[PDB]
Amino acid sequence: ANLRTQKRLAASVVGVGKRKVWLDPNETSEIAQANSRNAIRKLVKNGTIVKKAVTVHSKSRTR
Amino acid sequence: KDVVTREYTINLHKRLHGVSFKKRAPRAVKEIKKFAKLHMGTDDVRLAPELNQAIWKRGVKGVEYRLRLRISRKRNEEEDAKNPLFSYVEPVLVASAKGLQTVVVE
Amino acid sequence: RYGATSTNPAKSASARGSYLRVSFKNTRETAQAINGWELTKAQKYLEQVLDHQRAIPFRRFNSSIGRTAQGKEFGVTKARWPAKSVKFVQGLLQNAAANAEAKGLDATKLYVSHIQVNQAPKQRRRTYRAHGRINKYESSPSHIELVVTEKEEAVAKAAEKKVVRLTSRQRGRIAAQKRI
Amino acid sequence: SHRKYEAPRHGHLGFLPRKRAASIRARVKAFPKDDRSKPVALTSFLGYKAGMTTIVRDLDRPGSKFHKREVVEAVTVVDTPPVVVVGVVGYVETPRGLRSLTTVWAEHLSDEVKRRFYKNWYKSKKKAFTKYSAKYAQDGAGIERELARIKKYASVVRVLVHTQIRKTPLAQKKAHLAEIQLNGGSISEKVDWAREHFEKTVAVDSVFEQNEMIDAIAVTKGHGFEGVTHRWGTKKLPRKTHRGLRKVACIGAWHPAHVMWSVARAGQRGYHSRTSINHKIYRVGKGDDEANGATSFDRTKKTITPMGGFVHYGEIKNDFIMVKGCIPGNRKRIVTLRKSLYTNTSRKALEEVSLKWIDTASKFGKGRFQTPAEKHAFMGTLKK
RNA sequence: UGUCCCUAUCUACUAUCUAGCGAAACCACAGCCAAGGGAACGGGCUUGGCAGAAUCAGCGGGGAAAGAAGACCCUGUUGAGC
RNA sequence: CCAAGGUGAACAGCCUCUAGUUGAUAGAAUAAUGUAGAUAAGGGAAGUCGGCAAAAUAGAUCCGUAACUUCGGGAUAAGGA
RNA sequence: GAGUAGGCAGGCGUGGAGGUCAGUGACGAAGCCUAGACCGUAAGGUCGGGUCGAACGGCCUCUAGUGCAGAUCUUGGUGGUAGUAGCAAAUAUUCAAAUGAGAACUUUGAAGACUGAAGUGGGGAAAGGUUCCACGUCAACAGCAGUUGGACGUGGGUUAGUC
RNA sequence: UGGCGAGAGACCGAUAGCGAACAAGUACAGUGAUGGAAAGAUGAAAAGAACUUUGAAAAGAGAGUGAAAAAGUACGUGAAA
Repeated sequence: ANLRTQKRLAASVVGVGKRKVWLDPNETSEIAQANSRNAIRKLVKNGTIVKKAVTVHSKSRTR
Repeated sequence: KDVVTREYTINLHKRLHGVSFKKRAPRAVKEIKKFAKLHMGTDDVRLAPELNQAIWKRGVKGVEYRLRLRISRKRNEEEDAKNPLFSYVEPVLVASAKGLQTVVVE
Repeated sequence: RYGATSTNPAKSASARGSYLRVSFKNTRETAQAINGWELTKAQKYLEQVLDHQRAIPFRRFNSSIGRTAQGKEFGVTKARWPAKSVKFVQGLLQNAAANAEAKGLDATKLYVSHIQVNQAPKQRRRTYRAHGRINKYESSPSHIELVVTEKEEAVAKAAEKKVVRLTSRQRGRIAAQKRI
Repeated sequence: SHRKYEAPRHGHLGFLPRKRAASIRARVKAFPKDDRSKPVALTSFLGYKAGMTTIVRDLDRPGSKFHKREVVEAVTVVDTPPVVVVGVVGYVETPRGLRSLTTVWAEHLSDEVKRRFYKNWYKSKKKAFTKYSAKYAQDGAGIERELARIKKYASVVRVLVHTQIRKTPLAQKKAHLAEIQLNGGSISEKVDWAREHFEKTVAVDSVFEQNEMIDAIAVTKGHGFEGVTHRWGTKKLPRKTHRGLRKVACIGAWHPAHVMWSVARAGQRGYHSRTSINHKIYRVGKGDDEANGATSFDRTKKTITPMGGFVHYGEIKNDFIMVKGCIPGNRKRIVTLRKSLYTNTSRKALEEVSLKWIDTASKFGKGRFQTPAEKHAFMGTLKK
């Protein structure tokens, strides 16, 4: 139950911040056993980890 | 004591009337827990994360005047407490949570 | 070992807790609230004072502390709810009660006959005061040790005679009042 | 050296100590001088403060600038539902003052005055005055003996009398019991009146006439600690003052090398047993009457109760008294109104008051209208 | 223009109560007054007044309260800058 | 050292995106006195050593601008819309 | 038959020293504790009881780093104040699950917020020196807590013809 | 009053004696020159507490070792505040 090396690794692997990394709250046993960067790369393909799409900043009121 | 599910209205307006603005939503959480205790005689309340989102959606200082919520007194498990029943509060989805009297869902 | 007791070791069980990091003054007061009780009434009372129903009456270390209504039970005005102390002595009540069962004492008449809280060596930290001074910041840990004995009535019955000494005048007046 | 500029002292040195009047009742410390000629009657009367309203009246004061001119006066109303007689105490005069020789009660005391004697009532078996009520088993032998005692001895006679809190909008149930002295004929007449009125109610129309002065006695509003410059209202020290303005600067000198009793000091004030004098009776209204608010110059079917009820208190369905000016004590409080200890004859007494109009606008705001009929008439007819 | 006549009210954070953690200054012994005498302004002495456990929040009269072998003045057959 | 969008003269203040934190003992209650913010009828420095503190004024466009001057200034004078 | 400053005399007590009592002593020396006892005007001495465990004493003499309440004495320890003052500036946290003996503080999810690119972003200089990272773990430290950590235990890690 | 090797004492006996009886000019302070501690004793022998039971654990109560645990690696004796 120490997935901070997994948040850090996920963020660095996918190529976004640690603020844009959703680890699966139901699938915790698997993301604990994730140690390598290759393990994280496999879990992002399964969709256990995602990119958690950008907070939109509309330029509509600007336009 | 029985296993029941009722739908209550709570006047959060009069319960949060004259509170510090940055402890209004946290006080609303604590006063719904006190409300669930009063009506279900239960010392364990379990606010749904959906009810949390409902109280907090309009910031720390914008708690809606009234809230229509559902309180299910349920048989307890999970390392048996001193209280054999716990109350699980959820938010009911009504467009205007006003003019509604307490009912029972079966 | 185990400070002065006037009870029978054949009918006793004890429990010791050395260098326990609790406020000495708080844990002296929980011990003096629980002293000379039944072990059942004692155990129940310590769970009540954890969930804020009854309070530990602070008698000696009762300086500028807030008053409370839960003191009226004990004829005091000032009482408190030392969670940490209550939890440590609870651990030692339970452990004593376990030894008292393992030796074979009826758990019903089992009443706390001796409870003593001594001071441990103080643990050393340093605080930092205005104008670049250092001060001490000391914890005062505790040496708790308690005894639980079986209750027995039918005592004293004690003790001595009227082994009397009299004069010729006394004994003569006794012999007279008999003749009367 | 001396003050340099001498001012009069802050605070009266007579209303001390400024502590919390031990009771919550008012505690009448003096009754009138006890006239032995005129018929037996109650002196003071228990009641409950409801709230304040405005009145308008013509003014008979020859020499005054406002002779024969409408004047607005503030008025406070006291709910006075008939107070039930439940006892009579005999007091003998001694070289250590008056002392209670004995008290005798009626066998039937209402659940109202029974609730008084318990603090955890609904757990109780309600066994109060069971054996005392069973002393009326035969022809009240114990009663006739103790009443014969109070007749033979007892140079003073007082009545134990309790309020009817069930009739008030108050949520108490626990009727305030009080002693109230009888000022009437021979002690035998006083004992017989206190007996004959057992288990009966006494109303306010008997005790208090109209245009008669009254001494409102009550405990004031709380306010808690209420710091230095509000209880005596001493000077606020200059903006530049370090450690606080809201204070008294110099307690005292040395020699005497002690803080003094005369010095103004901090600590709880408000909730003191106060007695105000010369409150002229304006209305003694009845509960057996709609058009309580109706004067001889209005004739409108409204009650003294404003629109939306007396704020914080409720509706006044019982016989009441509205009295001129402010009287001490909060709303929902237990007041005792006592007759004048002397004959005030200062042309403010002897002065026959005739009311022209009573304010019944909703004083839960800046109410425009006196009655729902006027609101509907002026506005309307939307939208219900 | 609340600086003031003249104060009032409100907000937040304190204080307050609780759980936890937990110092320091100071401390002859200590802690009720009046007068008296007295190192000429007493907590203690003499004579009076009196005097009832345990205490909580405040307060700034007193403890000639605390901080520092007066820096002013003098002395010293003590120095230093000028 | 690198340095986004909007308002705006602006790298000012206020709000957001990327990225980053959500750490500073907590719970309850809202007395006095404080500390940091505020408001006040009428009067308007009477307060006070002393207008100390606060209040008022404020951006931009147009109008207008005195004594004095080392003829450069004063000057955003003042006073308005 | 008083007595400060002061003088002198007679003794009491301590560390050692020479001589002696063929001194006492593991069947208990010395030390310490003692609302027990006896002697002495006193300094002090002697004895009983307890704890303890390896030495010590009377007397005749020699010798002195030889007797404490004060020195804002020294060192060390301890208090009363006192569970008091306080742990209140950087807007703010809340719900659930998981973990665990234990969760306000840990991990994840979900909200609500802030820093607002002259930042609470991303690199560096000097300075530090392994704090970096992993696993195991919580007696001490993180002025609450602790399962967490810049802590604790064991390891792993810094690659240059062009910087 | 140095260095090396030896004999000694009416000396000191762990706040004494050298600053240092101990991993002492050590730890540590200061930029630097320099400043500079505290800290010895279980028992004859570790025989350093097998094994049982309460507790998550530290530990507790037993059992045992020992001549003694009123010797438990917080260790001879264990004063006073």
